Amino acid sequence: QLFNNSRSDTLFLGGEKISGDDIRNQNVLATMAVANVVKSSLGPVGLDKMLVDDIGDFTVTNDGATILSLLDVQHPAGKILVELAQQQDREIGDGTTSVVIIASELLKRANELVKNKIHPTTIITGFRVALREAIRFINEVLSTSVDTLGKETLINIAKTSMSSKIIGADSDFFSNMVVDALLAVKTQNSKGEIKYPVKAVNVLKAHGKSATESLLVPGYALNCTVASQAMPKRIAGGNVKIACLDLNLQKARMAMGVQINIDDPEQLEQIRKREAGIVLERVKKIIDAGAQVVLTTKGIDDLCLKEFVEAKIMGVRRCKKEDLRRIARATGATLVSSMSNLEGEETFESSYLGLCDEVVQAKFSDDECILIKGTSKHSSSSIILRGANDYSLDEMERSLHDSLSVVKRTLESGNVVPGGGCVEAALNIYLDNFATTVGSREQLAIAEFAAALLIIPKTLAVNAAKDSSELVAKLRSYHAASQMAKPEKRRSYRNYGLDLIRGKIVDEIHAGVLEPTISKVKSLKSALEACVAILRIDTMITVDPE
Amino acid sequence: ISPPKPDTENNIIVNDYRQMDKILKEERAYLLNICKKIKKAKCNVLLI
Amino acid sequence: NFGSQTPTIVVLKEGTDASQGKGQIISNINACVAVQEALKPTLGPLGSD
Amino acid sequence: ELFTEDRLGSADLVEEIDSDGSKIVRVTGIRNNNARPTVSVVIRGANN
Amino acid sequence: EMGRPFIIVKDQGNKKRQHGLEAKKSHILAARSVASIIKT
Amino acid sequence: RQLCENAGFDAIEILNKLRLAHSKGEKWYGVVFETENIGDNFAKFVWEPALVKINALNSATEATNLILSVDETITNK
Amino acid sequence: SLRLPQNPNAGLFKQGYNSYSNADGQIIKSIAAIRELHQMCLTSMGPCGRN
Ligand SMILES: Nc1ncnc2c1ncn2[C@@H]1O[C@H](COP(=O)(O)OP(=O)(O)O)[C@@H](O)[C@H]1O
Ligand SMILES: [Mg+2]
Repeated sequence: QLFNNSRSDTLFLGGEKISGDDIRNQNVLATMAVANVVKSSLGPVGLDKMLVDDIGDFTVTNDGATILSLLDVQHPAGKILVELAQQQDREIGDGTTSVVIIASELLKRANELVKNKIHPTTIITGFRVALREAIRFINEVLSTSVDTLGKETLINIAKTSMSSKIIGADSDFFSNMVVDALLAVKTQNSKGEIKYPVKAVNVLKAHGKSATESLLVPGYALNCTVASQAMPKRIAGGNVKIACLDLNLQKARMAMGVQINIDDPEQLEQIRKREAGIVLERVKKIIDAGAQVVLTTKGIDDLCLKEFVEAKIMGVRRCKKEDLRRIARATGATLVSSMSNLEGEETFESSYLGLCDEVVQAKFSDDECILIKGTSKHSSSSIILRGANDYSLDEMERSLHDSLSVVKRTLESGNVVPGGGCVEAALNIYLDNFATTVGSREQLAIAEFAAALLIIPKTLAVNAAKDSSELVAKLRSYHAASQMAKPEKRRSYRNYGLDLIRGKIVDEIHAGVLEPTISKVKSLKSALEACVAILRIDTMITVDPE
Repeated sequence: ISPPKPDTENNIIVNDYRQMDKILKEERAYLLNICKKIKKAKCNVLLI
Repeated sequence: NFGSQTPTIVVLKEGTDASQGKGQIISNINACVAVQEALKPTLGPLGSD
Repeated sequence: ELFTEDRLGSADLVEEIDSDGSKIVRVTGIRNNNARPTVSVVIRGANN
Repeated sequence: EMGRPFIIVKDQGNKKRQHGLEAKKSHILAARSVASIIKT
Repeated sequence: RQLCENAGFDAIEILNKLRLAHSKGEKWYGVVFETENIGDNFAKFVWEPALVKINALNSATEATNLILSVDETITNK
Repeated sequence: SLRLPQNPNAGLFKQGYNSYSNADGQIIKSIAAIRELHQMCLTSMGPCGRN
């Protein structure tokens, strides 16, 4: 911090050498330097940010998942928090902003314990006994989500994930959208275990009216253009057959290394004809099957387009692999990589075709989308987001994508807990009485671990531009009486948090904000494992590149 | 598991339009009878 | 009007340091803590020079 | 030609789970019971 | 640092520091370098 | 705090002994480096005037309050 | 098309001289230029003012 140290005094290293508490201080400032951009983005009162790529392009982002991934940091101690933000997005999909703040403060608050001659091995042991004591207390205080006869255990869950976004005001409209979407795309596996594949719904970047008037599609929406303009755009009538092909349908050459050689020039035209005919024989049998709509991964040549225009078939090129599996899964078809069977003959059976009620191509602000609705075998869903531009919709795309992961977890695990820093304030009262029981040096480690957990409710008040100590002192008073509740419900002074729009302490159950308990579990372990990685480092050895 | 060829490069010629029907059928037939022997041996998992 | 550029008038001179935000007073505290670290081990009879 | 059933092993459960993004193929049990078995353990962690 | 030039003493980049055990080894070996001149 | 860290002793055992022993150690209770223990300083004949203490707190309180009333930094040239 | 005429009859005065009329929102900019140092005075009036 003060000055640079001596460069390899009687050590003979090509790179730099540093040791002592100086690098330990640099890791604290390194974790705090990358955490300051995450501070202002926490809670509903947080504001968004924009990252410029020095080419004019910019992107608005609130969550610290992709912000820290875009910020190219060269200090390796900061890379662990960068990967921690990416790690938490994969498993849980929510709380990337919280683990960076929690992990940074645990290292910041533990920095005072370093110069007290408390070893890091004793500090992490005091943190770990506080962790498993906190997990059991979280397992005591949580609650199942069937919860009540009315739903609204899913309408309220969406508000927590939808808060701190541009469309947080429209969360009342989008709360019904996300719950209706994930209940349509469920599946069955492992003999009774229900799964909810995230990203299976199609998020379209449309422009137009507003985010409030975003129409929920009762079915999947394919984002691709029509091949020819002379084709029929709208196909009515029930039992519309869906064909999902992937083989190469355009005219292709012979095998990858063979050479066509012929002596008799009479058959030179005939081999040209059958190469043009062998590709049309495949299109002939699809017309015999009567598939109104056909989808292909590869291209579609003009030799095939004439047959679809004549027979009124909807041929669409330039489909992707991951989409057609969901089309076949929803419409009831099966993925056809090639047309063949166990016998030597080549044919096409009608069982490979799907079924849907209606297919309509719609265009909105230079965005052609094929609206497939009314799947008979299994339902599907897609959300057409509408806003100002593509870069504003990227925040909405991440806002919706994080909302599916949160609503995924509350259905997989019915246990939930209230927001507003309730459990973060409750663990402090639980750990203070436990810190005195253990006696020896781990009291300060467990105590300072509890003090670091209060940063989540404190940051909600700091970013709100209000008085923070009064809200924290009132939240401290109610949680202080929870441990001394004196059971005989009348077990009140629990399940309360901050209300920032009004600045009062009210019941979070009635306010309608909840979060699954599994997000709290994985966030605490991943935050502490990152804290263990930084505390145990003593000396750095940076080797310059050759 | 591939269509029939030695490890070295080869040349296949086509002197008549009817030869292509035999080539496209026999190339998958070499894959078909391998799957029949796999089905006869009831081998459900393969590692290539 | 006398020139095609029309330069925008900056309030302060060129090279003047930054201004209000988050971390201004914290930098002054960290600057004092930095100087305080050098004089830290020199306390008492069992200190150093 | 030398492919037969005597050269193949056996197992009770062969599956591929997707445990929170980390995709892994797992085999459970071996019915051959050879002389010297082998050991396989997967290492999981938050950071690489 | 927080992006701003964090400087305290004049000529910050010129002067260096040394602490811990490495500061002591520079002192004792410097005396041994002079002691070898005087010992012979 | 730092007076004992330079001595090589653990700060937790010292600081826990100071607080709970002020009742019998009314005013002359402090650290002793010779015996590696904590006892009464009146018997050890270690004295110091009070003027260092008054000017230290007044100068330290004036120093911290000076820049605590500052949230700006202007540097011309 | 590639380059403007860059304000003809500009040699009446020196190149360093510049004019700033009321149009083009420049009076709004002068109010904004006052607003830069005026906000510095907000933290410095009163008994709780900061040096
Ligand atoms: N309406 C609300 N009232 C009080 N606290 C809230 C509210 N919405 C969110 N929070 C708090 O914000 C924290 C993180 O919010 P989150 O939705 O993860 O933000 P982000 O989407 O930016 O990651 C939660 O721990 C929760 O307690
Ligand atoms: Mg969230």
